[PDB]
Amino acid sequence: QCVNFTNRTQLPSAYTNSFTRGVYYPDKVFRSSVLHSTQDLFLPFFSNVTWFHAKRFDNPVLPFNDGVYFASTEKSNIIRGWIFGTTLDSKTQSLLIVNNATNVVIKVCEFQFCNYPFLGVYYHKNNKSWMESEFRVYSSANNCTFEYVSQPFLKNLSEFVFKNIDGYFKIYSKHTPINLVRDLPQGFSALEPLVDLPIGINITRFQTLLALHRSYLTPGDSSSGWTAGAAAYYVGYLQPRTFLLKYNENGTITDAVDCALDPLSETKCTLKSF
Amino acid sequence: VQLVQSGAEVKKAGSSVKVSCKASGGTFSSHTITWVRQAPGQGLEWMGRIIPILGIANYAQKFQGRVTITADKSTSTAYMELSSLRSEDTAVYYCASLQTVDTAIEKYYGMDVWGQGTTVTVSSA
Amino acid sequence: YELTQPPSVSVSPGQTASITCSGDKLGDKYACWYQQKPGQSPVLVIYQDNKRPSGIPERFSGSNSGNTATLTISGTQAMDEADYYCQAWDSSTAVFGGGTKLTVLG
Ligand SMILES: *[C@@H]1O[C@H](CO)[C@@H](O)[C@H](O)[C@H]1NC(C)=O
Ligand SMILES: *[C@@H]1O[C@H](CO)[C@@H](O)[C@H](O)[C@H]1NC(C)=O
Ligand SMILES: *[C@@H]1O[C@H](CO)[C@@H](O)[C@H](O)[C@H]1NC(C)=O
Ligand SMILES: *[C@@H]1O[C@H](CO)[C@@H](O)[C@H](O)[C@H]1NC(C)=O
Ligand SMILES: *[C@@H]1O[C@H](CO)[C@@H](O)[C@H](O)[C@H]1NC(C)=O
Ligand SMILES: *[C@@H]1O[C@H](CO)[C@@H](O)[C@H](O)[C@H]1NC(C)=O
Repeated sequence: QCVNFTNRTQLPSAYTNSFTRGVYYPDKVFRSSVLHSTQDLFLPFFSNVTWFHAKRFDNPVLPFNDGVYFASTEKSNIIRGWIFGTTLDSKTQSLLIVNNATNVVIKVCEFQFCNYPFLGVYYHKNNKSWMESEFRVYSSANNCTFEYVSQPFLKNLSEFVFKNIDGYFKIYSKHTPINLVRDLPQGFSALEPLVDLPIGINITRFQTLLALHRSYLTPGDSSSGWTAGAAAYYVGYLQPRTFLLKYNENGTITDAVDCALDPLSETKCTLKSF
Repeated sequence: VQLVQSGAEVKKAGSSVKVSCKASGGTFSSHTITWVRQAPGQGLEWMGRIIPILGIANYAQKFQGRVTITADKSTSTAYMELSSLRSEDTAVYYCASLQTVDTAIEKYYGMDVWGQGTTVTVSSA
Repeated sequence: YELTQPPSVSVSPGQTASITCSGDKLGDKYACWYQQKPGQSPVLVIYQDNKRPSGIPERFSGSNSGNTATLTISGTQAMDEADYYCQAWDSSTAVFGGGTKLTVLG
């Protein structure tokens, strides 16, 4: 269960440019060759997105605010899921999203979460498809009210948008091939709606679930021999913005205008043109 | 993690023996307490296991219906009760611990911490 | 499930000691190796067929191929005279070998 790590190094965090990332489909309505103006929780264009890149690195609990844009460019699959909640203990409800090779598990329960929640990842006889997961996320899970099992959604940039509005937890996602190591790619890629969860819970904080390998063992000490948890991900925060989204012939959002970015975007959203 | 057991002792044949294993303070949060016995002149032999943080006890087929492995989170003590003692039960009873609570992960670990062993012998008189 | 193990292996001090452990398809299973001095608790010296716990000296090594798991000691010195137990996990039950009494000649 809970492994208490000590002398945790803080994750270094730089500030990258958002460019035009994080646009999602705001509804499930097919629109063809139009410009649709919508007011919603969007990541603003060219915003400061904080980049957490990387012994023992701290896995920080970050604020949720009005919704989280979460991107990752990883090949080791160190990020396995996220926890969401307010106290992140048994006094309040909490949301847990865990992926594996076959399924995603989404549970709203009363979790007494560990201070450093993770998954122990083990390969049986060095077989890369025989991967077993040990839950070191919570010490207890009581009065559990929601559970949902589906297909997993975890070179390739993976982007997610998490919103908690009207009693619904909405997740949007996109996976695109990129050729950058430093920062987020330019261009446009709209995030398709992944899941709407009727859970009706209060979310103010969130934390990334890591995957650690037991590299070596020390008898008597359960905090030794795990990997450092060197994970790199981008976190941005959604704000209430008006966006002018261009839907092409086949119904795909190809470009957007953030109406409050500069006077030219204000003019574009007033004229309803690009 | 340190496992401390009860004292070496003698019991009646057909009596009830109650062997304790006092762990450290934070041990039962994330450990599995196995019980392994060693007869004098023979090798080790697995008797059972307990996961106290989620409260299950699994037993060997030879000891099933005879032993009952319990735990106490407040005193942090894993107990092993063995009833109907015969002459073949005189053994050193070790409590061992694994750094896992999921029993499918137990193949990736060994019993790294062991108790000092309780020598349980039986006698009619 | 049963694990077969030789009863005794005797080596010279400073030579390489090999202790085998046969089993039915043991190469598909993880085998731990435990060391027990006379009058002491067992000490885990090999887990996951080849990995040492920290604090175990580097001369202990392990392998597991086919039907046999082998514990090898390179440069056997005076503190290796013990009993060595091969342990496997079958159907989420630990099973132990008979144990080899490794002695050091004098
Ligand atoms: C936000 O971005 C600007 C550059 O656009 C940078 O100067 C500033 O330091 C960033 N904010 C923080 C808190 O680093
Ligand atoms: C949501 O959580 C915050 C932080 O614990 C708390 O201050 C607030 O009152 C909560 N809101 C509701 C409606 O419970
Ligand atoms: C993934 O998690 C689900 C939980 O619903 C489980 O049924 C499945 O066996 C897991 N897959 C692996 C490979 O562990
Ligand atoms: C890896 O595990 C899968 C079962 O998940 C099995 O089908 C496959 O044969 C294994 N690979 C090897 C090389 O044994
Ligand atoms: C939550 O669980 C605890 C123990 O599991 C129980 O005592 C309590 O009554 C439960 N609360 C609700 C609202 O079900
Ligand atoms: C839309 O679909 C048509 C036919 O499926 C295809 O030829 C075209 O490339 C697609 N994309 C755009 C932007 O029109």
